[PDB]
Amino acid sequence: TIAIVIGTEGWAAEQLLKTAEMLLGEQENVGWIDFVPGENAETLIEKYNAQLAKLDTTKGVLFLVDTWGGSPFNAASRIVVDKEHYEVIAGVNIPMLVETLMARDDDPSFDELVALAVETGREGVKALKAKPV
Amino acid sequence: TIAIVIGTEGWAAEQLLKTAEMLLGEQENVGWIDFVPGENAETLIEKYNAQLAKLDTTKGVLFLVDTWGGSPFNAASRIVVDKEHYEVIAGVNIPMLVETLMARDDDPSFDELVALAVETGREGVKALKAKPV
Amino acid sequence: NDYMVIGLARIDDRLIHGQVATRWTKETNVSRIIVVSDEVAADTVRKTLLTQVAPPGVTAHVVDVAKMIRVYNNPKYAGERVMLLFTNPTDVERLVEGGVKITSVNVGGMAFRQGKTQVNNAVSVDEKDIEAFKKLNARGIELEVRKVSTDPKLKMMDLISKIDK
Repeated sequence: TIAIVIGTEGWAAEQLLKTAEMLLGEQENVGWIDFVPGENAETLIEKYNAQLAKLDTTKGVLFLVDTWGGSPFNAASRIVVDKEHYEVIAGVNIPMLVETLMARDDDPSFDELVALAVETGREGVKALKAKPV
Repeated sequence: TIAIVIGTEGWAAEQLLKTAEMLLGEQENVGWIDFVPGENAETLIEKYNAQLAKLDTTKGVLFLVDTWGGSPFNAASRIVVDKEHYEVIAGVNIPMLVETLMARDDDPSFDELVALAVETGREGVKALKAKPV
Repeated sequence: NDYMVIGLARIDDRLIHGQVATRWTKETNVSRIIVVSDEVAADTVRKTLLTQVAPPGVTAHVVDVAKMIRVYNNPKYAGERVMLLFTNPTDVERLVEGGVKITSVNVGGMAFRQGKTQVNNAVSVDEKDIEAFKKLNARGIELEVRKVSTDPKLKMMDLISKIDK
């Protein structure tokens, strides 16, 4: 399947994956990294590369990161730059992770998966508000 | 300030808060809960209530949860039902948490904060894609 | 048998929870979902929320056990594949007694509670739930326990056999 790597400031990436697996069961072909104060983008590039070495990246790689412009995002950006089937998507949330992991098994094309991740991530943000009676 | 409670399946809520504090510094008036297999919504309602007892809820309470329809969401829904200035927003992500925590200090109205959280959460989901040269 | 076709029977006191209904809907190829519960049917507020969050392309219906037996007695859904959602195995034995045909029952999840015994990570059974499962098994009906189709399938009798003799 298409490889997924999750990166956030701190230690949240591992937990977002754990949460997803609590919902979907253990996942294959997924990696994650942490970012600790004192580290820079170059440290992170190495961390991402070490994770990729263990993943099947033949169909592509989708980096799901916490926020646009942070170190995790900047480092991932440097890796995907002139690579086909490599993308970085900021704002990772559980709806995005769950929908993306579910679709991945039905072997979608890379563009299809990227589009689904952005759409489900955004549609997943919703307020309860008053309900009709 | 307006109280914020984060709830997600598993143990991710504490880490999402830690990540936010890595970006913004330690936060006040924020609570979180975990959800372990074997627990039900009633267990979670108690957990949320115990957290609320320690928070200043005079201006309102915003529950930020992982996904629409999960136990964390269902339990939070039962608490906010006929309460003024209580809301549940699904799809919590770092952009939403950071923007929401930042605005909270400028003492916005409850409706203003709820609207900002949904808007920043959604706008935070964005793919890098090819860039112009 | 020449009437509606039960694509799958999932038991869950939460009905739709997480992506379990979304993923199970696509894998089970189900375009219709019927909820059988008198307690929920009496909650107009909950019915509205479930109907407004019904997955796209999928319709969610809310009916009582007595009304459900009649909907199945109508060939209007013949061949149609529908998923049955229950909150307790007791309501499943009732449909069978009405002449409903069930080949197997899948346990999705059951909120734990005091006085009950935990058989799985989130599945609890009381002397009443166990008694219903034994009757279904005595009728040659298969009972499988699993949270997601991607998780290993376990036999309800095996889990209750290592607890209740």
